[PDB]
Order: sequence, then C-alpha cells, then structure tokens
Amino acid sequence: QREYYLREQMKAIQKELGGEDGLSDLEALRKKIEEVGMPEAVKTKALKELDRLERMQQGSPEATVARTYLDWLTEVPWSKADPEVLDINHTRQVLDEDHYGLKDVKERILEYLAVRQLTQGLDVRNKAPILVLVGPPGVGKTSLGRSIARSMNRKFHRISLGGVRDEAEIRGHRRTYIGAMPGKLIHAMKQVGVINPVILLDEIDKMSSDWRGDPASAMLEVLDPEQNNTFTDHYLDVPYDLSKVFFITTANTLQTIPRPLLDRMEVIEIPGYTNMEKQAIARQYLWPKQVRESGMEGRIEVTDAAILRVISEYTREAGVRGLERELGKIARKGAKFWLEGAWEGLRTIDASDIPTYLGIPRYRPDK
Amino acid sequence: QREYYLREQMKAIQKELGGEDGLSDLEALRKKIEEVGMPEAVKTKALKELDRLERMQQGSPEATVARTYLDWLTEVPWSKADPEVLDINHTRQVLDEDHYGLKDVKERILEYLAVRQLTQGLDVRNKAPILVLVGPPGVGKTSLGRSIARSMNRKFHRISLGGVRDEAEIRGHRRTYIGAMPGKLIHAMKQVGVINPVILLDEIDKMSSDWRGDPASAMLEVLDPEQNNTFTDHYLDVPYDLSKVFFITTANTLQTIPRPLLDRMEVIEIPGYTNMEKQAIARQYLWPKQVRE
Amino acid sequence: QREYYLREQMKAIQKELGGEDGLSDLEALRKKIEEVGMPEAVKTKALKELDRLERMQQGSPEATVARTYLDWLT
Ligand SMILES: Nc1ncnc2c1ncn2[C@@H]1O[C@H](COP(=O)(O)OP(=O)(O)OP(O)(O)=S)[C@@H](O)[C@H]1O
Ligand SMILES: Nc1ncnc2c1ncn2[C@@H]1O[C@H](COP(=O)(O)OP(=O)(O)OP(O)(O)=S)[C@@H](O)[C@H]1O
Repeated sequence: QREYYLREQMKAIQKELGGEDGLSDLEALRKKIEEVGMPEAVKTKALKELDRLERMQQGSPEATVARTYLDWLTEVPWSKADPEVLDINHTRQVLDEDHYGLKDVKERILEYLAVRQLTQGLDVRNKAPILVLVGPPGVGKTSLGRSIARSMNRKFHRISLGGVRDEAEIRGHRRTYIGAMPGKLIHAMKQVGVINPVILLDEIDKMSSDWRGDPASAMLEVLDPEQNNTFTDHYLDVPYDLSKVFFITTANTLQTIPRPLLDRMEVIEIPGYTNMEKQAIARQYLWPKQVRESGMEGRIEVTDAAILRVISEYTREAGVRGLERELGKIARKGAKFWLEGAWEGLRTIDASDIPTYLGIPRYRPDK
Repeated sequence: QREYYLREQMKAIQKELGGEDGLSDLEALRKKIEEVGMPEAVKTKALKELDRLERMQQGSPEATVARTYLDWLTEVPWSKADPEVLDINHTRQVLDEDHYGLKDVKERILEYLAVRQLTQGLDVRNKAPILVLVGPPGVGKTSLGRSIARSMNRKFHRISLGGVRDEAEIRGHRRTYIGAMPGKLIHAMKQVGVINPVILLDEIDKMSSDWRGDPASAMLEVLDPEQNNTFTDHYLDVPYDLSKVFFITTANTLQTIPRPLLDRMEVIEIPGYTNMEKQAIARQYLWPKQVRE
Repeated sequence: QREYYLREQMKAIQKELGGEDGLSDLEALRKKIEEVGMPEAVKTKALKELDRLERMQQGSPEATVARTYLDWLT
C-alpha cells in the first residue's frame, strides 16, 4: 500500500504535469518493451534506464536522447523469425525460374539447406556459410541474391560497400554525441522484420581505408562465427546476436580482399558463359524483356541463327550486358521502322538481316 | 535575476505575440511532406522525424540537424517530371542547328523518342540510357550535352569529374559529423527541379584511384542499370530513384576506366573529322562566330 | 516556479523510493574487496566511492560509472 500510494501521488503530479503525454509515454514504451523479446539483462538495463527519463517539460536534451535510444531498443527484432522450408524440391523450382545454368551455387544452397533439417542437437544454425561469389563483370552475381532470398522464403536487404572509407558505417557513434545513430547493420536488421534474413554485401573487395580507421577491421567482427553471437556497436550498448543471418558477398578478384576475411569465407568461382549458355539466356530471359520495354510486343521476332550471329560477330565478353544492349538496339530500330511505316503480322529477323539493324560486324568469325 | 527577466520578456512578447510567429514553418513542413511525392517508408520516416523535432528544446544543437534533414527531404524531387514524347521532326531540326554531322548520336536520340512514343500508356519499365562518348580532344563531346538537353526540352546539369579523389563527393557524410551535407548527385537533383534531367559527367576517365581514395568504386552504384532504383548516399538514409535520369559521360580513352564501370555504359565512338567535314564546320559555325566576336 | 517546486518534490519522492535500488550500490564492493587478496592501498582506492554518494541520483553524466568501475576493479 505504501509504494502504491506513493506511486499514486507520482501519477497525480504527473497527471497535472502531463498533457496526455508525459502520461501515455510509458504505455507506449512498455507495450513496446513487454511485447517484443527480450533477453533479461537487456530488459533490466532498459528498465533501470526508463525510470530515469523524468526530465522533460522544461527540458530536455537529456530526454530526447534517452527516448530515442529506447525507440531504437524496442523495434530491432529480438527472437522473431520466419518458418523454415520443408521442401528442397520447391527451392529448386524457384531457383530455376530466375536464372539459367549456375549449377554450383544452386547445389551449394540446396546442400546447406538440407544439412539444416537433419541436425537436431544443434551445432549448425550457429554456422551459416559466409559465402563469397567471385567473377567477371557481366555474370549474374548481384541479381542472384534476391532469387536465393525468394526461394527460401526469407527477407532480403542489400548493402553496398563500394567506396566506404569510414568506420561508424559498420559500427555507430556513441549516443553522447549530438546526432549519433547506429550503423548499416542495425539499420538493415530494423528494416527487415525478422532475425534471419539474407544480406548481400555487394563489393567487398572495394572498401577503402583511412587514417582514422579501417572498415575491414569492423567487418571482421561481423563475419566471424565466434564473435557475431555478441556483436556490439557503439550506439546500442547491449550485445546483439547475428549468425541467424545468411551473408552473401560478391567480388571481382580475390587479390584485394584482406587476409583475415579470406580465411573465413567459402569461395565459389563463376567462370563466364559459353555460346550455348548465352543463347539460352538470350532466348528465355533477355529478348522478352527488351521486347516489352520498347513497345514492340507481337510485332517483331528474332530467330536462333540470328542470336548466334549477334553473339559471335558483335560481342566478345564473359558476361551478358553487351548482348542485351545489342538486343535492345534491335528493338529500338524496330520501333523506328514501325513508326515510319507500319506492317501487319510479325516481322521475323533472320540472320541475313542483322547488318540492317546493327551495322557492319565488328569481329570476323574463325573458319 | 535581471537577465532572467529579459529572457522571459523576450520569449513572451516574441514567440507568443500571436501574429508574427512560427505558425508557418512546422505546420507548412507538415503539409508539405504529404504533398510532394513520396514513398510510404520515406513518408513514415519523415513524419516520425518531424514528431521527434516537435518536442525538442528551443535552440538547439540538435534541432538544426533535424530541420536541415527535413528540408533536404522536402525539397529533393519525388515524382515530378517534365514531359516525354515530343514531335520527332522538331527535335531533329533543333539538333541539326547546333552541330554538323554526328549521325550516330542523333539517331540514338531519335530512336529513344520513337520508343517513348510507342510505349505511351502502357505499364512497362522505363529506363533512361547511360552513354559514354569517346574521341579525340577537339571533337564536340562536351558541347553535345546541353544541345541534347535543349532538343528534348529537359533540364540540364553538368558535373565535372577528373582529378576528384574524394569519395565524399559521390555520397555524403553521416550527418552526425558537424557540417555534413549530401553528395554531388543529390545536390544536382536538387538544383534541377525534376526526376528526369540530363546530367553530364565530364571526363570520367580521369578520376584518381589508389588504395586510399577511390571514387570510381562508388560510381558503380549510381550507374548500375537495374540497381539504381535504390541509391543510398550517406546523408539521406532513404533509397533514392536514379533510373529516369539520362546520364551522358565523356572520355577520350577507354583504358583508364575500370572494367566494372566500363561494362555498365553504352559506348559511342566519335572518330574525328575529315577535310570536307572541317570545311563545312568552318563555313557554317566557326567563321560567323569569329566574325561576330 | 510551480513546476520547479513540483519537479523537486517528485525528485524527493523518487530518491526516497530508491532504497536498495539506488541505495545499496556498495555492498558488492564489501562482498568482493574484503575477501582474500587486496592490499591496503587497494582498500584506499577501492573505498573511494562510498562517500562520493549524493551524485548518482542527482543528474548525472557520471552516475552509472560507479558500477562499471567496481565491476572492473574488484
Ligand atoms: N543465368 C542468367 N540468367 C538470366 N539473367 C542473367 C543470368 N546471368 C546474368 N543475368 C543477368 O545479367 C545482368 C547483370 O548481372 P549482375 O549480377 O547485375 O552483374 P554483376 O554480377 O553484379 O557483376 P558486377 O556487379 O558488374 S562485378 C542481370 O540483369 C541478370 O539478370
Ligand atoms: N561537329 C561540330 N559542329 C560544330 N561545332 C563543333 C563540332 N565539333 C566541335 N565543335 C565545336 O568545338 C568546340 C570544342 O568542343 P568541345 O566539346 O569543347 O570539345 P571536347 O571534346 O569537349 O574537348 P575535350 O578535351 O575532350 S573536354 C566547341 O565550340 C564546339 O561547338
């Protein structure tokens, strides 16, 4: 009765002090606290904190730090996941809808997805592969992340490490500063609603160092499967649990990745396509896209011999960006010729009609 | 006590005079957020930041950061465009009165406009081209930029690369840092009022790259032909759409461009003029200008 | 001056509800510094925080550094 009557007096004085807020402030933040999570030390630290913002209303810069720290602390997911997959026959069907070929990456995903069923007595969910995909520029390394996320029914988020020179892009700044915010990883874990997404780190061989810091030293702490159980940035004081996260990183060469990161990654090399692989990719992915995006759908059509003519005589490369630029050129000039004088039915571009659209061939074929 | 008395007089008769007060700033910002654009995640972000701002101390070392951030969010463009499909003969007549010859670039622009006429009213993806123009040092590579922009009635902006070694020119800073502000691309999209300008990136093959300082790797995100739906600099913490903007870049050799950056761009050779072309250019463009001046 | 009076009376009530919460920030130190071990200079430098008392419920920017200092020291 004594603690309750004193808390009644607190409620009364705050009632004349509050204006529906200062009053509905906690039932905001404690439905936020008691609904999600949480680990016990983090909850006790947050509750030994939450009392101590009796400081606004003639103030404060003290309350606008603490309440936003509690806002960041109650919207990052604590132990809330998505259901695991039950067919490895459905994952294969979804992976074959988006890309042609690429048997090594697809089989490696199916292997590490079939290991995760058979293990009860758990050593495996602590170790998802830190996977790195290495290859020449036109091959589908970046567009393969979203398909892997869709086939396992998991959430996706891409982080681009292109020219990052700054620590506190990985970690944060401590909340004693003015505009302190957490890093990219806590922000990505907030955007994704769950604790087990797929995260793509786009060019990891391209990070820059600096005199003040080096983000590779911070990226070691994230991709280490002995430290990311207790990952801690500078904004959130509490340790945070990664390693439910499935990381995929992509790269052009291995020679400029730092040495403490190469030894903790499994490397899959992607070599570049042959001409039959490029002809299949062209026919069932690249030509319908370029026909749709130019308006000429149902009015023009290319044959297989013409696709071989384009591949052999107008491009040489490992990937497929130049091939889709040539096919888009055929679509643009088809639109131009239609808009001059229309025809009916569909015009069929045969292999002796390619220099009408593309010009003089660039490479002479071997014979 | 006297300076406290001054404090309370000034706060009273200033910010509670009634008429000449800050009715307009926060509430006009409130109504401005829900008019221009914007995507729903960005709008939720902006409204939560505004509600965070409306409880801060009068001052302030932290309210300036939030108000500057909301100003940058509200005056960058979201879904506003000067119009597409035009008359094609009128644009070829405008293109022919600024430059002699150069048939490949003119045909690329005209068949872009043909595609814009045929896809009018459909529900298909619209992606703007990304070109590089390669040639010897005197040919009209830079001069085609505002001519192509004036032909299609679009806004023009010119970023000069070359010598640039700082990565904080492409993206920005975190805005925890004190005088932070976004990169050149968001600033260029702010100067232009629309979401589809023509932006000239001039001498792209002269960016200076080493093991500390590499802005040519940050350009891989801005010129990616299907991942610049979501371009994130470090100042704005939202993904920004750079897929409608017509990029034209200029170079005079292809050897000092990195290979992943070269592979994202469509290359147009501009070879160098003959003697008959030089005589026509001198009769129609160079000698009347040098006579007038 | 009304709300100043109200903040100060509620802060009075708040530190009189801080018994064994804000009070008893010492007794882990009596548990672990009078054990086997610590020399007398460590007794001097370790009991440095008992009569620096009335500053953790008052503010502070340096309030919770006491549990940090003790949990790292003893
Ligand atoms: N097997 C494939 N089937 C279908 N499309 C493919 C295939 N391989 C590549 N592509 C397409 O190729 C395009 C370019 O692929 P990207 O992954 O974006 O290139 P990249 O792998 O990121 O390499 P970088 O970033 O230049 S080092 C995308 O539009 C993919 O859809
Ligand atoms: N075909 C042309 N017709 C008319 N004027 C031209 C033509 N080619 C070049 N010029 C003029 O030549 C001048 C120089 O052109 P610029 O575009 O500045 O050359 P540039 O290619 O930009 O040089 P750099 O070294 O590569 S930046 C301008 O005044 C142009 O108007």
